[PDB]
Amino acid sequence: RMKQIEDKIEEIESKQKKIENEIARIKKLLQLTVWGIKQLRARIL
Amino acid sequence: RMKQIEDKIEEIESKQKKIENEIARIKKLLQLTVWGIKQLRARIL
Amino acid sequence: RMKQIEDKIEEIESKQKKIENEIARIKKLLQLTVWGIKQLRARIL
Ligand SMILES: [Cl-]
Ligand SMILES: [Cl-]
Repeated sequence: RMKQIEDKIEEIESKQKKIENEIARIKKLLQLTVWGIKQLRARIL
Repeated sequence: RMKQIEDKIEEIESKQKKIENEIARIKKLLQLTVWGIKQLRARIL
Repeated sequence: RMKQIEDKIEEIESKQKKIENEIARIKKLLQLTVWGIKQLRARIL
C-alpha cells in the first residue's frame, strides 16, 4: 500500500512539473503580447 | 492514517485537474489575443 | 516512512498553492491585454 501511495505521489509530482513548465511558457508569450500592444499603440498613436 | 493520506492525495489530484483545465482556457484566450494583435497590425499597418 | 510521505505531500501542496497564485496573476494580465486590444481597435478603427 505504501508503494501505491508513493507511485501516485510520483505521478502528481511529474504532472506538477509539466504544469510549471507550461506556466513559464504562457508567461513568456503573455510578455510578447504586451510588447506587441505597446509597440502598436506607440508606433500608431 | 493511510486513509488520511489517501484523502489528501485525492484533494491534490482534484485541484491539479482544475488547474490543468484553467491552463487550457488561458492558452486558448492567449491564442485569441495573438490573433487580435496580428489582425490589428495587418489591417492597419 | 509515513512522515516522509507526509512531508512530500506538504511540499506538493505548497507548490500547488504557488501555482494557483501564479495562474490568478496570469489571468489578470491577460484581461488587461484584452482590454488594450479592445481599446486600440475601438479608438483607431
Ligand atoms: Cl500541480
Ligand atoms: Cl495576450
